[PDB]
Amino acid sequence: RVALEKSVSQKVAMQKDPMEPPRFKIPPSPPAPVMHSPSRKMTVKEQQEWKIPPCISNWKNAVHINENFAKLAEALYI
Amino acid sequence: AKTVTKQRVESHFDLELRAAVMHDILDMMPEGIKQNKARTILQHLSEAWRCWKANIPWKVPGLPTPIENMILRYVKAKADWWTNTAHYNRERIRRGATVDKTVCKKNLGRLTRLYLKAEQERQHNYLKDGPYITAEEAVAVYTTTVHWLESRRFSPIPFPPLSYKHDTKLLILALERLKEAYSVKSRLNQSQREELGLIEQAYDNPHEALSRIKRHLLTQRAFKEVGIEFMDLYSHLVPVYDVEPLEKITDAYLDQYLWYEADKRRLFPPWIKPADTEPPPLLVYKWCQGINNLQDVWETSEGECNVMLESRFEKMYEKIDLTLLNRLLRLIVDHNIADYMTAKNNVVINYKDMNHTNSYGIIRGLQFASFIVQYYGLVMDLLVLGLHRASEMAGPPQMPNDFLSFQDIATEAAHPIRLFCRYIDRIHIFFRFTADEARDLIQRYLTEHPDPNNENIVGYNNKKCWPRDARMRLMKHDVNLGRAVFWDIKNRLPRSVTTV
Amino acid sequence: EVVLHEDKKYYPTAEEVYGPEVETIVQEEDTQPLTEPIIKPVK
Amino acid sequence: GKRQHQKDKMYITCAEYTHFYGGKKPDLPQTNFRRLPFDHCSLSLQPFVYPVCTPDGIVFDLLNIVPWLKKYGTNPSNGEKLDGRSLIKLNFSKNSEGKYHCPVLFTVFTNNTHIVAVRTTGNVYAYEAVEQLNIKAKNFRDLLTDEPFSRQDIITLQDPTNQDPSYYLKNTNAETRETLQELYKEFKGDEILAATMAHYSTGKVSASFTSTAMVPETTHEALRYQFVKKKGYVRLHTNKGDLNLELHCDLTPKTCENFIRLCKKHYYDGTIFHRSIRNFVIQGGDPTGTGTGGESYWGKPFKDEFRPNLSHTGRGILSMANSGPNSNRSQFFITFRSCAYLDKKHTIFGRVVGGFDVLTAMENVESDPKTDRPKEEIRIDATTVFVDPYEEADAQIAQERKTQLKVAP
Amino acid sequence: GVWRNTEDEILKAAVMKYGKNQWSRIASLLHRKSAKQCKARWYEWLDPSIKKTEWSREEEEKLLHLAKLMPTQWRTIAPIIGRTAAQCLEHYEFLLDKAAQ
Amino acid sequence: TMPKPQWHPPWKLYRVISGHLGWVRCIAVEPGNQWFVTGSADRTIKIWDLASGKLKLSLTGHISTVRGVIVSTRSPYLFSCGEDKQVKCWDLEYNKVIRHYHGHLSAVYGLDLHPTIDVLVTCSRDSTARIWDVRTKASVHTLSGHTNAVATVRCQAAEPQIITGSHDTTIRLWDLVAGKTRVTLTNHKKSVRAVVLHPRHYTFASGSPDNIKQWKFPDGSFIQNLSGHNAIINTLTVNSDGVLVSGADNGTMHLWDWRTGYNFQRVHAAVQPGSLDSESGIFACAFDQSESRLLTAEADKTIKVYREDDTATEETHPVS
Repeated sequence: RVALEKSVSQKVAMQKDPMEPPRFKIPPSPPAPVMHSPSRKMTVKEQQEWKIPPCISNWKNAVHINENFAKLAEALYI
Repeated sequence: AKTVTKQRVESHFDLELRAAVMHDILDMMPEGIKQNKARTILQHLSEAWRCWKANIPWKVPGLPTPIENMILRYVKAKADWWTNTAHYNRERIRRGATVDKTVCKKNLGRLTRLYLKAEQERQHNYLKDGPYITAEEAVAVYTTTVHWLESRRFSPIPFPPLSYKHDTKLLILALERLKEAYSVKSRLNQSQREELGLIEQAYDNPHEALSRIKRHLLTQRAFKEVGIEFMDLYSHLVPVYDVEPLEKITDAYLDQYLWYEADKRRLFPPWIKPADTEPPPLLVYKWCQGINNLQDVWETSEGECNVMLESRFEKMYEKIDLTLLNRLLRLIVDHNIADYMTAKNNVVINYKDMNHTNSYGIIRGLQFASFIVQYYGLVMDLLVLGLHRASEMAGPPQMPNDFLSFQDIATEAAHPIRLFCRYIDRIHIFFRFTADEARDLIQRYLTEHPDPNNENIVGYNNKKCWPRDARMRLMKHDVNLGRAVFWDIKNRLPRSVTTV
Repeated sequence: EVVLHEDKKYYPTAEEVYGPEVETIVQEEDTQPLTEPIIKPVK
Repeated sequence: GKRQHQKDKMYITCAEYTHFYGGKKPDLPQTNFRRLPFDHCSLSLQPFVYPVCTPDGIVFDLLNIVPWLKKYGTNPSNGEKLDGRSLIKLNFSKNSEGKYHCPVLFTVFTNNTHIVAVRTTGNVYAYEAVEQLNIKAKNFRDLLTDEPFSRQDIITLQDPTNQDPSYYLKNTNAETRETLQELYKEFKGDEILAATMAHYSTGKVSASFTSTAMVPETTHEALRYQFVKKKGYVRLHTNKGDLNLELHCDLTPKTCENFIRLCKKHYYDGTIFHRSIRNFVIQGGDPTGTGTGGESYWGKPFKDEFRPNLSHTGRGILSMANSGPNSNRSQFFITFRSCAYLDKKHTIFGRVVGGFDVLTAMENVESDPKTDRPKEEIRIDATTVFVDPYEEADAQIAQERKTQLKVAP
Repeated sequence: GVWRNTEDEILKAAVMKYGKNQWSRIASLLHRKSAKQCKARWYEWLDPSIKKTEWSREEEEKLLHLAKLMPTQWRTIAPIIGRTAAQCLEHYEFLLDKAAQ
Repeated sequence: TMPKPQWHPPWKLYRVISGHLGWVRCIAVEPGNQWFVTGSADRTIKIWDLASGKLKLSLTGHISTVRGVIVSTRSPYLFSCGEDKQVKCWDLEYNKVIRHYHGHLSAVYGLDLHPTIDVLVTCSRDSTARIWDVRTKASVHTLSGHTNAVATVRCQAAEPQIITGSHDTTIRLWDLVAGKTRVTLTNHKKSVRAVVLHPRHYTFASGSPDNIKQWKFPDGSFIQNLSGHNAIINTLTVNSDGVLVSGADNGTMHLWDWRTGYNFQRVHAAVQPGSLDSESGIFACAFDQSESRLLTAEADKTIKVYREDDTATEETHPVS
């Protein structure tokens, strides 16, 4: 708490005259070893199970009839 | 960092849905997969959404079911986001909160697509779930109309002969309506220039045009598709139908002819409004005069009551059945014309990428649709009245009554319904009950709908425009009399044809 | 049965799918105004 | 920031959510004033003529209740049933002008007055009179008559401080009755209308979700495989003698299946070797004899089956002709020597294992140098599959299916 | 207005390339045809799934039955028989003339 | 192989609450067990009653999906983050947003409060985490180092004070004051979406589609591999009695014994009436402060409440 309070207090807040403006115009950490279980190679069957068809777009280029109708129509003829 | 502002809202939604779908693709695909094929899965997502908007069924035959389940999940999420936004931007448009015109255009577009998804479902359910009008209700409606037309001694309209003495006058009227629609505009569509071309060609030689119309009415039974748009009136939307020009000239001629012969032969009894003789404020004036001149109308010393209910025939256009409409039009016109009208309602409707067949209701944007509504509304009037009271109202066919008047004073007092008017969908009825008739009704109503807590005052709605002295006083007797009258009228009408 | 289009139901009920021993709550509206605080201070 | 568009915001505003989308409505008044006037029957809601009261305190007219009790045993105000004898007659005094008043106090009855009746005698007084006289002066005589009443009897009439098809079808006329009768006597069930009415799934859920013309589907509803067995052996009975072929069916199952199946149905009977080259593979299997004909059992061109341990090394290797990747057809050839160039271009599916003298005799027939067609016809008269691995596999599959059915009838 | 021979050829090829949702692109290829006329011509007549063969006995029986059922409603009827509504209509009239003799 | 695991009774569903209009993405319970708060893709935050299951209130400030909620213990505040890049502080005395935090580049995926110091930590799809002063709304630090979207973030008093799991399948254990990574744990093969900290055991578990792994503080020493839930797991929740819950993306819960890694119950719940079977999924779960009830926020837009089953004994349900 004390350390981060000091940091934030510094953040918010040869002789140098106050009038001058600023003068200059305005590898990561070493890679950690990959510690993994040995990979299981893909079977051809299940590799076939993830095959994705291409997208054929309708836009981009690059009836069951209920029997009561019979009844109704029949009644009207009568 | 930039915020998400109104410019950036939709693109940010797509940007985030895209990223989340990509994450689930990575966690879903098995270890050591030969290919990622992520871009193709996102193409299937786009095609699924585009098929949702067009109401076109989406199936991809090869596709694995983890991928398809993920796609159906995220398309449903986007559909909910789309539809809720449609829902509250319509509220803002109606209340006046938006002033931007592009948001009104976008909401109109979204609203149209949602309407057509619903309407296409309604047509499908009509064919699968049977006609809603039962054989019994249909035969009762048909037989009642036959007795009405038989007692009024109506002579049915014939097919117009080609040597018909009035047909160029009817043609000239029809072409003036059609030409008036294009009066002012400049640089019209291709179809509108086609339509003006046909109108001028029918001015040149009318006999050719009349021959074509008669041949269409005799033989054409399979028609072109109509387009649909919506007129945004900011508080609701109105359907606007686009019919091909050739067909439109034939319909306009039939429309003029049918109204002329029906007016000459006295098909529509005088309660059916708007009438040609009066503007609507004269109708309002006539009603006041009509009410004031009923016998003993304002006397309440013995406990009589007057009831005036104004309501609408809800969804009357949509619930018309085209089979029964054909059989009912055949009572009034040459069966060839009846086949033409009923077959003309059976068209494909198409806005943008979506289209469906209309098979249930009428298309209100046909030229002769007004005739159909009035004539079909006449049948509904005979349900609300009786044949007996309607015969008293229309008078004997030799000497027919005029609007809101009776042959006698005893005739007007014989029944509770004293005045009736049907302005298209809307109806206005005036009842005069004695205390015995009112007590009878309230007891039947309270038998069916018992109210121990007396909550009937809660639902009742009255005119907040007038001051408190002028509004309806919601007294117990009067609230139950009003609900009983409404309930009785509502029981008159089968739910499959229309309701109140 | 014959069921009209506005009457018809596509999906089974909630207590049909979950069972009798499960209580289903549908909350479409809330019971407090925004004016009333969730953590009210003592006065 | 400037709050420039506050009614139309990027979300639903608080007032908008309250007023339209399920916020809490204040809901101030509920049935604030709903009292029938005292002079009215509770059932009819109209002015009574002969008042009677129930012991509970509900007052209403005799002429309306009596038929009501005959029709329904109960009283309209409550669910509970009430025996008509329990009704107590009420008598209301009139003024000179004709209004209801309290007999003793003369106060005119109003919707605001407090009205009380005495059960034994039936008279009705303003509550003030009953209180001021009887509750104070401890006599319980009636005021109009000396009849004495108990406190149980006092009741407050008013205290302001509290199916068939021919259902739906009344009045059936003659034509309707006659039509519905003939309809039921005649109508029979329709025939045409009645007729009208893997890792992946059938697509009934996705299609029903995306189009509303399809009936809502919530639950997903989800080919035959042939494997070569042992070694496949085929004798080609040629007009130059018999060649025996060993087929590598376990390694190249589709290609072996095509071959054996083609042979079993006499597909190669009478066919020639249309292409023969010195120090190159002989080729046949084209029933048209043109060099470009033939067809697989499936219908189109089927896949290559290259394998790392099968190469065109040594004499007599049996491979498929083709027209590019994955287009095997019927045509096949036999090599006369090693040819590495053919590896991974033509599926190898067997080798000659007998009739090497015959293969040599075939090679020795001169061919037309322009066409590579042998100058004397080299012909397959017949083909005998003397070991068919594919056939054995099919029999086993049928037996397995029967067992599964028994386990889960 | 009416459809020439060469216009139908262009329309078939253009649908084969651009598909069925781009009638404005297809109208640009033709002379004096709008997008709606191109679409109508395709579904009426030029679509390959339209069957221009003779009518079977079954197909005729379904026609006569369904025309009794829902009279004058040829767009509703027509996908149940699998002909175009115009085709269904003229063949119905053919059979009615034939039964008149 | 292992000791005999402790017996835990099964849990059964007893209450389904349904009021949102999008996926319920997050859930959190007030420190005094009176109400819980759910955030949704509906963009509303709803405050429900924990006893009755009733909707008390709705709050509507967010522009996109509300992705995480948390309730302050030491002040009457509610903090919510969302896919609209915005983190808000809601004052529950006024039911108003009182302050907001800026500087995140993309969607905020989760947030947590430090239990002693007043900082807020949020994790985001720009592959950073940020430490915010609660009062003055200033980034004191941006924890940087992950190479893909940070999916979860957790805080404690003890060292290390911040744990972040990510979509680049690694876990990182951070120094709060310097803002640097101390330890990186690369044992998972697929993306780490959920991390849980034991109440008093000074260990933590992390979940990926592979399997759950259980690790030891401060150095990150691997203990155990809890395997069997073959699904993308979105949340881990640990009880004080040693129950671990894994809620998956395909809607299945697995209850586990923390001590031994024994999986004693599998729960798959039905979806609500309208929805598709693919719509089942669990995005969050939380025990209440009583630990008697378990609340799961789901993708068929319901909140399901589970209760421990009192009629069952060791004899009825044996421990295998």
